[PDB]
Amino acid sequence: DYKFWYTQPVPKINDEFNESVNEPFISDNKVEDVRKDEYKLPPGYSWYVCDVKDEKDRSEIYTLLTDNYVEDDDNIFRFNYSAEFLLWALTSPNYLKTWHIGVKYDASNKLIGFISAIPTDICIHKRTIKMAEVNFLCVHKTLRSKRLAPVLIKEITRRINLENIWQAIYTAGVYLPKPVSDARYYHRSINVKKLIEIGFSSLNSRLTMSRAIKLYRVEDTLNIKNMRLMKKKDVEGVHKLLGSYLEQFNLYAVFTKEEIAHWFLPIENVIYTYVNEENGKIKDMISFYSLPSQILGNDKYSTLNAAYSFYNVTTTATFKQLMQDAILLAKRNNFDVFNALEVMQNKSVFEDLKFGEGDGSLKYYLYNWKCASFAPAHVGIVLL
Ligand SMILES: CCCCCCCCCCCCCC(=O)SCCNC(=O)CCNC(=O)[C@H](O)C(C)(C)COP(=O)(O)OP(=O)(O)OC[C@H]1O[C@@H](n2cnc3c(N)ncnc32)[C@H](O)[C@@H]1OP(=O)(O)O
Ligand SMILES: Cc1nn(C)c(C)c1CCOc1cc(F)ccc1-c1ccc2n[nH]c(CN(C)C)c2c1
Ligand SMILES: [Cl-]
Ligand SMILES: [Mg+2]
Repeated sequence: DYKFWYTQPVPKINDEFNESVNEPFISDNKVEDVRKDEYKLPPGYSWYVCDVKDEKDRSEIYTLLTDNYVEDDDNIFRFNYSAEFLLWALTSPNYLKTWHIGVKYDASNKLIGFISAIPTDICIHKRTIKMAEVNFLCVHKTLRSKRLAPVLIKEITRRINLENIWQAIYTAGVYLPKPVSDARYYHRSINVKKLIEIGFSSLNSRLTMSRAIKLYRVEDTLNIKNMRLMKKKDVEGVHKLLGSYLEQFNLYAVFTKEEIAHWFLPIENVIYTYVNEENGKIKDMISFYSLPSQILGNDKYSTLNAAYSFYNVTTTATFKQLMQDAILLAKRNNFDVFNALEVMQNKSVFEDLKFGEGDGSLKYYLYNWKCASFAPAHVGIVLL
């Protein structure tokens, strides 16, 4: 029924717009009219403004997500974003602390719910709009299906609207009204044996354990020999290479130089960016972020270490050669699996690089924006 979502400025399930339509559902909004009162929570619960730069507040959000965030549909895995990752994801340029919103249970003083947004310029069908990127919506497992999530959504919407921002971008694995695009994810095994042992990958009469290990073996030599960790000096070149590449897509962030520095400069166990510099110019880049999943109820292993493809651009090799190098660099950094969506040019390399199709898809959404939907090869953004 989508009783909440149908009250919002998003498409109805049967809405379909042609390419001539690219505009808000509701225009001419006024900051002066935005509600100044916080949304009401159930008795015994309070809003809390989280300071993600404070280790202890950050640790509280970490605990909440570690125990209560996204699981696969089979409840095999739960994402385990690290505390340092959450710091990086939430403190990008021009972030607002007041868009990092917790809910505590007053009697215990414990965080039981969270939602966040960061500001970003988003180009949708060639029009650039200031938007909020919404992420990390979480309600404690003990409080599910009590209609807390709409309260968190309405509260962050209000706080974003105070900043004269009337559009947002968000992704989720669940189907809601109504995706602008839908991208399946794919997985390239690196540590075959571990993936077999936790039930992620499978063997058969033909594909024995030794044969599976041989199938996924990689040569420890880069196609692009000088591919190296990104440094501060490379910010301008990455901004140029990536900024120009992303313009071909129907949906992408318009990164400033400060944003390139934030989103790409390497942080161990968070974000890995490699570049190929020729003549002091950056001609190729690979990036992937670290997102482990807790393995629920495996005796031997507690964590699946997974690298997630982020942004990859080549001008001196084929895309297949570049992504082969990305897999090698993820292997060199101890990742068990390399995960990618069928966005950008990714799908074209999946068969040849031995990726397997996963069990689901990630849906991309816009809030308060009507436009034509499109195939995921036309998506040029990755949300964390
Ligand atoms: C201009 C600025 C605008 C800013 C805002 C832009 C919009 C941002 C939107 C948020 C983007 C988040 C991006 C991410 O972080 S995606 C990751 C979301 N997090 C998880 O999956 C973590 C594990 N699950 C949970 O913590 C809870 O199940 C959550 C909190 C997800 C729902 O709690 P609960 O299960 O206890 O349910 P309820 O009774 O309170 O609420 C039921 C209502 O909630 C709607 N629902 C359920 N899941 C989602 C979902 N993932 N996006 C949007 N809506 C969702 C659902 O359709 C129903 O509405 P309707 O079907 O009756 O209509
Ligand atoms: C492994 C694994 N562990 N878990 C917990 C899942 C869902 C998987 C399957 C692989 O999932 C993926 C694989 C990819 F290559 C890319 C994305 C996902 C994925 C799926 C569902 C999600 N819901 N919320 C987010 C977070 N963010 C984008 C809003 C999700 C991210
Ligand atoms: Cl209301
Ligand atoms: Mg609830």
